[PDB]
Amino acid sequence: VGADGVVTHITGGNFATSSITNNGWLRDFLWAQSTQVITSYNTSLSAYGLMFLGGHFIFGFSLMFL
Amino acid sequence: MTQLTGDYAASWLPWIMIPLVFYILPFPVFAILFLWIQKEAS
Amino acid sequence: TLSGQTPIFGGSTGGLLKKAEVEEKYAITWTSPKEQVFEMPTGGAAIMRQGQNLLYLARKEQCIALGGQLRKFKITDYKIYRIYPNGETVYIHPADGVFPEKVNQGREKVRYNDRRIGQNPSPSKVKFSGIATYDAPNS
Amino acid sequence: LGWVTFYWHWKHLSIWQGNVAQFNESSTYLMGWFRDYLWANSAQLINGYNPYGTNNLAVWAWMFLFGHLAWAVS
Amino acid sequence: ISRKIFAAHFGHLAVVFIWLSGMYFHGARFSNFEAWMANPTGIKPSAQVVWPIFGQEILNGDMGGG
Amino acid sequence: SHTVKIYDTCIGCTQCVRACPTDVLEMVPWDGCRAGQIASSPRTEDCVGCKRCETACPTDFLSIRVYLGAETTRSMGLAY
Amino acid sequence: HSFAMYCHNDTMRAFGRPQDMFSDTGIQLQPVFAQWLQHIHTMTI
Amino acid sequence: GHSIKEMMDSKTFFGRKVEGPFNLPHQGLYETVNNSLHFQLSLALACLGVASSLTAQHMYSMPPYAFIAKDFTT
Amino acid sequence: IIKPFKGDPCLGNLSTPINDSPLAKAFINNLPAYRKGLTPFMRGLEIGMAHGYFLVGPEVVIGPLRESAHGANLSGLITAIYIAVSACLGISIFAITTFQGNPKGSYDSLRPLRTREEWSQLNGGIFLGAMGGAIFAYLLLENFDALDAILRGAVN
Amino acid sequence: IIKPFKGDPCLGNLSTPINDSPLAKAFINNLPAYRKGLTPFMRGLEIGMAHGYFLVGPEVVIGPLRESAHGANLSGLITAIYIAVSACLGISIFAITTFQGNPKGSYDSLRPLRTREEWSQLNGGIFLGAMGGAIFAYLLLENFDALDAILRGAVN
Amino acid sequence: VEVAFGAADKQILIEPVFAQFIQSANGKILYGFHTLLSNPDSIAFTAWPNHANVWLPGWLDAINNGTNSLFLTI
Amino acid sequence: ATKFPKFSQDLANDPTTRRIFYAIATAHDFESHDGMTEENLYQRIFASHFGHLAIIFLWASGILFHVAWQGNFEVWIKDPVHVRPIAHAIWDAQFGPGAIKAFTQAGARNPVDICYSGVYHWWYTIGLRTNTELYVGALFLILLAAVFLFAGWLHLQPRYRPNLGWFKNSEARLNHHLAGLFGVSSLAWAGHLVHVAIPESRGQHVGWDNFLSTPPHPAGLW
Amino acid sequence: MSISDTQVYIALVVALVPGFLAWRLATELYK
Ligand code: CLA
Ligand code: CLA
Ligand SMILES: CC1=C(/C=C/C(C)=C/C=C/C(C)=C/C=C/C=C(C)/C=C/C=C(C)/C=C/C2=C(C)CCCC2(C)C)C(C)(C)CCC1
Ligand SMILES: CC1=C(/C=C/C(C)=C/C=C/C(C)=C/C=C/C=C(C)/C=C/C=C(C)/C=C/C2=C(C)CCCC2(C)C)C(C)(C)CCC1
Ligand code: SF4
Ligand code: SF4
Ligand SMILES: [Ca+2]
Ligand SMILES: [Ca+2]
Repeated sequence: VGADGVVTHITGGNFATSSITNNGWLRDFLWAQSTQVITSYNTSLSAYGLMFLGGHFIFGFSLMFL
Repeated sequence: MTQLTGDYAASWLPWIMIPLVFYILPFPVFAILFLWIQKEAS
Repeated sequence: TLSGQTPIFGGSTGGLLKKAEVEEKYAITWTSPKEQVFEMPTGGAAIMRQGQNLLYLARKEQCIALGGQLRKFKITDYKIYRIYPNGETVYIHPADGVFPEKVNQGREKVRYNDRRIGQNPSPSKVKFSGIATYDAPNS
Repeated sequence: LGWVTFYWHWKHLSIWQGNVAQFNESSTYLMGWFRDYLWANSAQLINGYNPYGTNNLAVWAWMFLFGHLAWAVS
Repeated sequence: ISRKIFAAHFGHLAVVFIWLSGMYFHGARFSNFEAWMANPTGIKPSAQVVWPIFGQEILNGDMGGG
Repeated sequence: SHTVKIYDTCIGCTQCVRACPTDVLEMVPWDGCRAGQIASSPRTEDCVGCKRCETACPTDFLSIRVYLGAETTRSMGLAY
Repeated sequence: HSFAMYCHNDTMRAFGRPQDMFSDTGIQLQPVFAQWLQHIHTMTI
Repeated sequence: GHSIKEMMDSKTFFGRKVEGPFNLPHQGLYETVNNSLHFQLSLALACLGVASSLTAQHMYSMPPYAFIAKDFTT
Repeated sequence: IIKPFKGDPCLGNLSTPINDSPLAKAFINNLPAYRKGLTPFMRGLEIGMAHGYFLVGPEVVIGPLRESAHGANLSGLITAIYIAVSACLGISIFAITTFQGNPKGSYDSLRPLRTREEWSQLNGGIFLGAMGGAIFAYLLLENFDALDAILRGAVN
Repeated sequence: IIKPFKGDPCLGNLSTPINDSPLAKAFINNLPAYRKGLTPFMRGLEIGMAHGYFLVGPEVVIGPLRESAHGANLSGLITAIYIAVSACLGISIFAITTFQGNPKGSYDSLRPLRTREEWSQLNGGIFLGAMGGAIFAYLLLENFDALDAILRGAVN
Repeated sequence: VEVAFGAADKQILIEPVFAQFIQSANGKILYGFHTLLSNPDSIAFTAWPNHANVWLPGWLDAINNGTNSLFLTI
Repeated sequence: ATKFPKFSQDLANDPTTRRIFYAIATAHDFESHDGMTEENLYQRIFASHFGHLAIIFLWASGILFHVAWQGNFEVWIKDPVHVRPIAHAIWDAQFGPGAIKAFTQAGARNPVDICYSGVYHWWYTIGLRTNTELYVGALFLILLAAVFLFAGWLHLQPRYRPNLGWFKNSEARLNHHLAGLFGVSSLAWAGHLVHVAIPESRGQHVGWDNFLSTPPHPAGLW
Repeated sequence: MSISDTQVYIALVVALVPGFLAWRLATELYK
């Protein structure tokens, strides 16, 4: 909140218009909000970028047994 | 534009061939293709 | 034929369907010296009577899953029939009166191969022939 | 062939865009395969139809999502 | 059976208390609970510092207040 | 309508007959065992195909097979 | 009626028909019984 | 000409007594390939999935068609 | 109380307040699919007319033509023509293919149409039923501005 | 090859590739005049609808009213009413007058409608058939400017 | 983990020096193995008894131009 | 006890819905069909290769017909780098106005598809320059697909079915597939390149009424 | 210069020749 009273949200009213198509969940939620875990190398969020990619391993690894 | 036109020759021909082979003819075709699948032998 | 009183069962949903009226239907028949309660193969629980019992089942695996239950109630006298819709009651279990676990005489070696299992012929021996490789009249 | 044609595409998408030093420095670890190839190049694809419009990739943005449905239903 | 159930709950409750004494000990010795209680807006909540080996001290990001 | 063949490696332990849920197998007399028995399958039209007789055979590379063939209404277990 | 209405909206948005899909601007599906409980729990203070 | 049935069973190499082609027993392989329609089909798909990789590995490096190098998507 | 289905505890149904009520038994057995003493054409003519009448509904107000008025009622009628041609296609296809030696079992209720002359007569009913109803609800929708007036006294 | 008609060399026909093919026998014996297992109403309802649909054709584009648009489709419908009233008049007149002791011969194929209750049911089919088809092709022709738009995406 | 933990210089980078030798044995003069069609004083470049490599000066203009996909930089 | 599938009688008496699906994925396995010998085996392999070659020649005649009719091969051939090819046209009657406009690309007056197959670059190289040589090549492949549907019908007639000794003639098939199928038809393609594709890449137009007079070389035929 | 209006109709009747001959083959292979 600023010094007038209006609120600028984190994604900005994005759920009302774009969460009704599941291309909007792909583009506006999974692609657009993972710019903090993709570009999290060389920084202090570096372990979250490794657990993100170590997570995708164990899912695809699960499909050997399933 | 706001309409499906055709600059090519015989542009009336997709106007009838696209409803024909996709939603007018297949339910006849799926009827004929069902009458020999479930046809009895004697 | 068949006769007996049905057990006290309050109706179910896993019972007979339109197959039992049109194709075939099975009937197990036992007698009980007690008013005991057993588990139905069609889901639930029923109280068998003290006389001749009679229960209509839909397929033969339901009768012998029930027949394997009565043998734990020390009831080993059950007869399983198979009722075609024209009324023809054949009698199928136990066929000779004796249970198929213990041996009786006069019974035949039916579907028996006189070889080891590992010396069945190759499927290229029986190519473009009517027989399969496990029929194989040589040995 | 999702490793052959992922490497044909990214080696050539770095030559055609001139950025040959993008593949040559970030294909040696699996984050750059995920950040610079999959996440980066799907920007112009999933925007085949935004809430504000629709371009000529609106059928490739739909087939891309028809193919996630056919994969998941498998 | 029920004596095995009752005695295994006690060994489970003695496992929660190990973990609950690890959350209060990490807030005691390895945290900025002093700096966070003074300013709960600018200082970020942090426990669980990381050892200086294998170059993983890049995960020790700045939490406000040194 | 499956095909339950029985080979001469049998030992007459009657374990396949007790494991059959549909009474396909039965014990007939024989000469090549100490029990003097061998299994036979006269009610192979009642073969439900479930291969539970095959898990009970203790002879190595078992003496009974179920060859899953042309399945019918009583060889598929349909109560409807 | 929950997922294939996300595939109806996904096809109308790609077709360039944003007035035909289940939006707040197109075919509105309002939570009538859940917008009413938000009205009750602020009129009972 | 050559008889393929003779090339399988030939056990004489200028007076020597080799077991066949490359001193390896290839006898009975003529009537194994010729009667099997799956031996002939597997050899024809292995030799067509090499010519289909070789199509792909060569047509991007040595393009045979006019201005197909400057059409990046085809 | 819930007793077994018509006194048979071995049958796979229950004699429940929904299927064996006095009310819901006298409502289901008086619907035209089950009403006693009807020719199969009059069964299908009443089943069809109740279906052509409502099936033009969901396309003239939320269809692709809802923004106009004269073209909205065409796209709702054209829908119910195609729903009821392809459904009355599927029951001529049903009776050709299920009556070949197994007339729904020669050996029974909830399906009292077991003859193939009782089904070819039914298919003629549902066709002329579901397109009299599709036109009656089309003539009551393209003439809605003239029917709002006679149901409000605006025609004096 | 052309063999005699069903093995009889004395009968006056030939078993020719046109009448005794596999294809043209399975097309003619599946037309609604010859399809097996149809009530005579459903024979006539399908025969009629295929005829009311095209008979409005040759009068709305080369008739006397072709210069207009709304009056063209009336003169094409009015034609197919009069063609199909006077044809379904002529087959009630046919069955009254040929079923009096000679039911197309009591003693046979290509004419399987030999009963006079199988012909009075047929006449009810061709009437309601050839005027459902005459209206469906009338409602698809007076609404042609609204159907050119929905088959070209002009309605968004 | 090395790029994630800051030290991108601690990556194990094996230079593929056996397939960089193939390009340098066909005409790619970028690496500098300087052998066998990268060395113009060789037996394979000149073909000393006949000198009939009429294909060769046109080929080396293709492999050493950096605008085609013929033997890309490895 | 149904008629379908007619090739296996152990599946026609299936009482379940397994009969439909297992008759799809067994219909081409001719070696397991009921009542088949080895001579009748090969004569249905042989006559279904004919019905498969006709699918290839009708598919290649749908590439040519749809860029002669709906493509821009006359427009693309004048600036083949700065214009996109056209595969065919769009007739999806449920487009909105935002998808008619978005798909009206590459200088078309209708919605179209940009061809990513590369057949425009193939026909520019081998010497096709107009939309009529594409059309009469599409009408020829229709008729070429008709002589392969007719040949497949021919070799099931009992006077024309080959015997098992002809199918197992492995040395005579290798002679004609190397010399005739791979040798002559690669000799013939060097005939097209020398006569048509090389002179049409140099400006002069060589067609069917032109190739018998103008030789492809000034030192020609000698 | 695209093809004429008649050349489309010429192609539709030429392709009835492999449309009918595809039916002669599909039934001689005995579906
Ligand atoms: C010269 C005579 C001749 C010719 C032209 C053919 C032609 C053909 N035959 Mg036949 N055949 C012949 C004689 C001939 N045959 C004889 C005498 C016999 C008696 C034994 C047979 C027995 C026979 C049978 C049983 C069958 C055929 C079949 C075929 C067809 C193959 C299908 C196809 O698309 O091929 C391929 C088409 C190409 C254009 C080849 C290009 C693709 C290849 C894979 C790449 C070539 C590149 C090369 C190999 C690369 C390496 C070169 C090397 C120097 C490095 C084809 C049209 C099949 C058929 O009926 O189809 C209808 C089949 O079932 N033939
Ligand atoms: C097999 C190649 C092939 C393919 C993939 C297509 C594909 C297409 N055509 Mg077609 N067409 C073809 C050959 C082909 N064509 C030939 C040779 C002709 C000349 C007669 C035509 C004449 C034609 C016209 C007039 C039109 C199309 C149109 C179309 C489009 C929609 C389909 C449709 O409604 O029309 C129906 C298709 C036909 C009337 C003829 C197709 C039948 C061909 C001859 C053979 C295909 C059968 C195939 C071999 C079956 C095997 C596959 C099976 C085993 C699964 C579609 C992209 C429409 C369009 O332009 O869209 C905008 C359009 O109206 N085509
Ligand atoms: C369950 C129930 C319910 C419901 C019901 C419903 C669901 C409804 C409905 C309804 C409906 C849905 C109705 C309808 C109808 C109809 C009609 C009334 C019709 C008609 C018609 C006509 C009259 C036609 C005519 C014609 C012809 C014949 C042809 C020519 C043309 C014309 C058009 C003239 C309730 C809860 C309420 C209660 C009770 C029970
Ligand atoms: C020989 C042949 C041929 C031909 C065919 C033809 C001749 C055609 C046609 C056609 C036609 C000619 C068709 C038709 C149709 C129709 C329809 C589709 C109908 C309808 C209808 C309806 C739906 C109606 C309705 C209604 C009613 C009932 C009443 C009320 C009103 C209304 C209107 C609603 C060819 C060569 C091609 C091929 C094959 C063989
Ligand atoms: S099959 Fe098993 S149970 Fe039967 S005789 Fe052999 S070993 Fe005994
Ligand atoms: S398949 Fe089942 S029913 Fe048949 S013999 Fe084996 S265990 Fe018994
Ligand atoms: Ca709309
Ligand atoms: Ca006039």
